[PDB]
Amino acid sequence: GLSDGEWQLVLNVWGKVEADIPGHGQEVLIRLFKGHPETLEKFDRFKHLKSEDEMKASEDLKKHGATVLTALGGILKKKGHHEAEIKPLAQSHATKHKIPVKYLEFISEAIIQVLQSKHPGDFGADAQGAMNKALELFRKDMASNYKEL
Ligand code: HEM
Repeated sequence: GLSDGEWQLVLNVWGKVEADIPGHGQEVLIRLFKGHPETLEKFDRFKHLKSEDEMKASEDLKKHGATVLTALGGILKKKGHHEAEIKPLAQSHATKHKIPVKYLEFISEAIIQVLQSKHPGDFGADAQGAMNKALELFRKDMASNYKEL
């Protein structure tokens, strides 16, 4: 897992994200949808958004971006003991939204990229290493919960 020092790096960086959740969330979704168009197909909600420029202008996309990062923040703040937060998310994402684990890898990469872009000093090698481990743990535990369902 992660050391307390590593968790501390993660949560300090996350505090910077919390300053502008909608801005960060919108950019994560844009990178996801543009980088991997197959992911946009899982969202009937955003079916009319056909370009990066349209995505950037959509208040609704920004709103959902905020929802995603708020939920992720809740999980991160529980450090290594996050089963209660992961369970319902695994349930909805497996059974209703039908989200493969690969797509969780894609959104993890998008998150890292956005953090690099918005926080070039603060999000250095050590912070990036720790955040990568934290997102890997999230993915592994989502995947494990998928199997229990
Ligand atoms: C960081 C990882 C993610 C988090 C924290 C997250 C969080 C959430 C939350 C809290 C909701 C609303 C409640 C629910 O239905 O579960 C939601 C809905 C949804 N999620 Fe995710 N999600 C993540 C990744 C993904 C990915 C990668 C996809 C698809 C590629 C996806 C597809 C969807 C869809 C289609 C909905 C319903 C949206 C709507 O029609 O309003 N999720 N997600």
